[PDB]
Amino acid sequence: PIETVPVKLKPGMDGPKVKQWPLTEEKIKALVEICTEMEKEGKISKIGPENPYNTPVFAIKKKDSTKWRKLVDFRELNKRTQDFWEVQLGIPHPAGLKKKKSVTVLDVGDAYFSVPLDEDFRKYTAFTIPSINNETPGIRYQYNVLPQGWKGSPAIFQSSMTKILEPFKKQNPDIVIYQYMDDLYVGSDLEIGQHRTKIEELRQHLLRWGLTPFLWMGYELHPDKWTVQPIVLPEKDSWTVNDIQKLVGKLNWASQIYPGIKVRQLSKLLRGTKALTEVIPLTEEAELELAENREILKEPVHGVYYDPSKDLIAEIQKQGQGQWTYQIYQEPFKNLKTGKYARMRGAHTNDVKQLTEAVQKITTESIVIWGKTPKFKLPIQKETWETWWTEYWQATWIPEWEFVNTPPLVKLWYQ
Amino acid sequence: PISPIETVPVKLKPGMDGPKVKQWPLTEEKIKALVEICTEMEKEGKISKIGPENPYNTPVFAIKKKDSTKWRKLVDFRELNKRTQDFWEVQLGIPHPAGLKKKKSVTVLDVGDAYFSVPLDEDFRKYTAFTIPSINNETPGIRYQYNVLPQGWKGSPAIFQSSMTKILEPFKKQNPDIVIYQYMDDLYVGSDLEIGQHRTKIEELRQHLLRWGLTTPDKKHQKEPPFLWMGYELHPDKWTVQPIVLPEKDSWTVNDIQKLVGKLNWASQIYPGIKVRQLSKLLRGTKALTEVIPLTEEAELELAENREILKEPVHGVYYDPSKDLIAEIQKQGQGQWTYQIYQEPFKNLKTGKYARMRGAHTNDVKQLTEAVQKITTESIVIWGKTPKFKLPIQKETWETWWTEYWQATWIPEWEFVNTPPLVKLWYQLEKEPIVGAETFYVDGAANRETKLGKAGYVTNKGRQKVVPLTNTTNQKTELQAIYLALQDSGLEVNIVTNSQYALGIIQAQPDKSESELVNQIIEQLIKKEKVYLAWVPAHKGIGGNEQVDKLVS
DNA sequence: TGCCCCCCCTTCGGTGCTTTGCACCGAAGGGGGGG
Ligand SMILES: Nc1nc(=O)n([C@@H]2CS[C@H](COP(=O)(O)OP(=O)(O)OP(=O)(O)O)O2)cc1F
Ligand SMILES: OC[C@H]1O[C@@](CO)(O[C@H]2O[C@H](CO)[C@@H](O)[C@H](O)[C@H]2O)[C@@H](O)[C@@H]1O
Ligand SMILES: [Ca+2]
Ligand SMILES: [N+]
Repeated sequence: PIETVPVKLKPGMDGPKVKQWPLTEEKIKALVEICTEMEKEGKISKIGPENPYNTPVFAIKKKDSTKWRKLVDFRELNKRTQDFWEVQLGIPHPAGLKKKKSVTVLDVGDAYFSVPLDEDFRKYTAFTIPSINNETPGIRYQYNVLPQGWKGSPAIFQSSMTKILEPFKKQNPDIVIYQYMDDLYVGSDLEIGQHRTKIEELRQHLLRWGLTPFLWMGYELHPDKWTVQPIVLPEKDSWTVNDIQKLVGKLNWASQIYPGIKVRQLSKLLRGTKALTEVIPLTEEAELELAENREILKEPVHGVYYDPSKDLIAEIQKQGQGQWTYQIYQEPFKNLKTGKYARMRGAHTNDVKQLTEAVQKITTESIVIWGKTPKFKLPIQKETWETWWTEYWQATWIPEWEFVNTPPLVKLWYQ
Repeated sequence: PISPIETVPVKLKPGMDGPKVKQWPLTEEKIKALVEICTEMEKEGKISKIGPENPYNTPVFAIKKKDSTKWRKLVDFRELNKRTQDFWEVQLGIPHPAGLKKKKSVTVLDVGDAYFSVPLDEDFRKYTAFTIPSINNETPGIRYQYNVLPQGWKGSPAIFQSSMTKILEPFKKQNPDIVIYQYMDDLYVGSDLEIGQHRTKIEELRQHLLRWGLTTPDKKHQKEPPFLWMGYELHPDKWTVQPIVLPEKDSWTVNDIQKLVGKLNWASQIYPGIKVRQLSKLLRGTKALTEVIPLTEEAELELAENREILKEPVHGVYYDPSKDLIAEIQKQGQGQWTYQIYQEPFKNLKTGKYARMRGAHTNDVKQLTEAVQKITTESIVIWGKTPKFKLPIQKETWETWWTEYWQATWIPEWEFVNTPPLVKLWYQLEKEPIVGAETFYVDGAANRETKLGKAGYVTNKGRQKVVPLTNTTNQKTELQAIYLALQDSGLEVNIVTNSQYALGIIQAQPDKSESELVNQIIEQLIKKEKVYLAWVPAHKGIGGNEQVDKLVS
């Protein structure tokens, strides 16, 4: 006897019509078992071809987890679904979450299955389960309850969510709790033992409502230890023509970010037509120019701030040897954060797994810092990414992405 | 008494009305054979006659069955299809015999009058109206509306196909020991049961279908191999495609070559080594479908090589899940690649080919990677897993490529097979400037209006060159400047350009290009022993860059 | 002079940085195949 919250699509927008991609035998078997159990429990019901919508579905295993977990790629539906901030159901984002010494991420999406979904909106959740060798045509379903991975699920469930958290929040006023998609982010400045203890309390606190993929898992973050990667100029005692050419190139590029950078005095050193390996000494004027440029790169960029109404963009460069650099911004050359990753899973053997890890890491940081996930510019060929990325995806959400091919003419973020 | 097959709700697109297309003139031979078929549907109840209150109509025609003495009724619902809602097709792919496991007993059925045994939506039948001339338009004639799925309506395939699955669902769940491959009305059913039990379950299935109004005539009931299915022939231990007819015409039109290349592709799924590069190359061009094309010396040999492959009958084997999948790739030249998939040596599950040329400039390694990606996805579709790869590329070559390339790339678990021609990188760019090698500052520029330009260089030893160029572009002159420096330098050279364009191309170590010039640059790069390319910004007063920029500008 | 699905090869127009030329990619029309 729970009334359904009516949901609309953005005016002038149809529903998602995204084709189902092929699934490995292990993923189909998992889905067929998961859907058989969801159909018995009424969480999903079969449909036919008269429903013109469709969203891709597959399955993942979270880190250090041996059990499958259904994942629907609701990216297309989420972009077409009415923004609930206009409905005032938006979840505010706490600026103090990134400052906590520890942050645990709990998968609470399971609770969304208790809330029914608006009848008129269920047709938009249609998905199709394929079969190996196309033995059986696609078997289509749709959701009757709040589906995991849909941006409307946490929004509608928030009214129920806040009540469940009421007693724990009042007993622990210094703990930060943020809800994003199927995940709950819980941060504290406590000691790890006390922190993990409080997290266990919140779990059992949830089962108190549970009796009235699973919840037992949690992942630890430490945002207070997150660092950035600035643009750096090498320190040499002797410079070759080539070195100064690279430096002038890099500085000339960097001037789009720091408008005070000059290269006039350094360029004049390349006045002749010299061999690239010729060592040339720095003039008195060029010595001060370099030092002053280093000074400029030390201070922050002027007029760079986070605008809550603009999308986040993330660019990633493969630097080689397991090193990966990234920048996050809303306006070009106004980076809100720059970073570097190294020695991730896959390092020195698998580019795609490493990049998959990088995208997950950057998204997780964006959620903690701004409550948004960025749109990624990926340094990979579309076909290469689409063939493998699902083998390494371990998150319950999926960010937007596009594919780029930018030869590194200037090693700008990594020497 | 049959079980009524629940109707599928169907609607027209909002604000759109039924079709009104009338009928085009029909030959008497066709007008006659039609009325006989319409009356049969009236008897069986497939069509109702009352149509005076119906303002709609859709043209009708007919064509024969594939090598059959029976005409086929078709309705041109193209107009109704536009005004009909959109459906989500449930047919996601085509089964392949290499994905089948061996079975002790097998059967193949066909449902008689598939579309006409499924009840159409009550409210939608009015728009399926159609008129047939009684006698050459002498009298008004018999109008009809469909009571079942008609042919020509875009919703017929998906609706019948979805209904076919809802009918089979209870039989499969109550009989897990059986496998049923459903493709439209075609039906494959196999089990390892004793033949007697198999015939029993088969008849139980025939009865189940007849219980929902679906007949399985004995004329289409295949009981003995070789079973004809999906265009193949299924034997107990091996499978094969149905014979391929290659046109041997001595005068080739554009459409002839199209049909030829089409059958060669279809044959490539089991016949290994098929090539279509030179034959398809004859098709490139805005020629009419009827224009005659003379086969090139290369195209004639390529056709001859393919003929030799098709002379011998080839068969594939079936899938054993207990064994790993092997995929082996060989380079065929000119961006062509064939492969074989197998579990035991020399017993192929299937074969295939990759010859896609994507990108203006590429190399064999990128293409081998693309071939691997094709085979991987194909393997997941047919078996749901990735095969282990045997590739004609050394671990060292691949390591050098993927670790240095600026794009993320990867290949699943694989091993080297020494089967020339091997894939390799044809040149390597230095990471540091070369000591004692001449430094060429290259540059080029072209006039946007006259399309005239200049390319040239100046070196640290005083060597200089400027060459005039006609009908060119900025980008072309930049490549030309680099080309000149390569021609005029010794075996080791430092080259400084400001062309991001040229550097992006060259730094990816292409070995093939659609650009004659780039190919010439590649030929030079292969001859060098050390080559260091560096980029500098323009108009910054840099070394020879300011000097070379004035010369060619 | 129909409908639905898969595949390869060529062409063509839209898109975005290599920029006003060139590279990429998806749609479409040709062919093969299935019902
Ligand atoms: N060319 C075709 N156009 C079609 O619309 N169909 C459709 C989709 S599959 C369905 C089958 O028709 P029905 O069973 O009468 O036709 P059939 O020849 O496959 O079978 P049969 O004569 O009933 O045994 O017709 C098939 C064609 F080959
Ligand atoms: O890799 C992108 C690829 O995915 C598809 C289909 O799965 O679309 C999905 O990914 C897009 C890129 O982020 C999203 O914009 C879209 O919403 C999502 O369905 C393809 O459209 C695309 O080629
Ligand atoms: Ca039939
Ligand atoms: N120039």
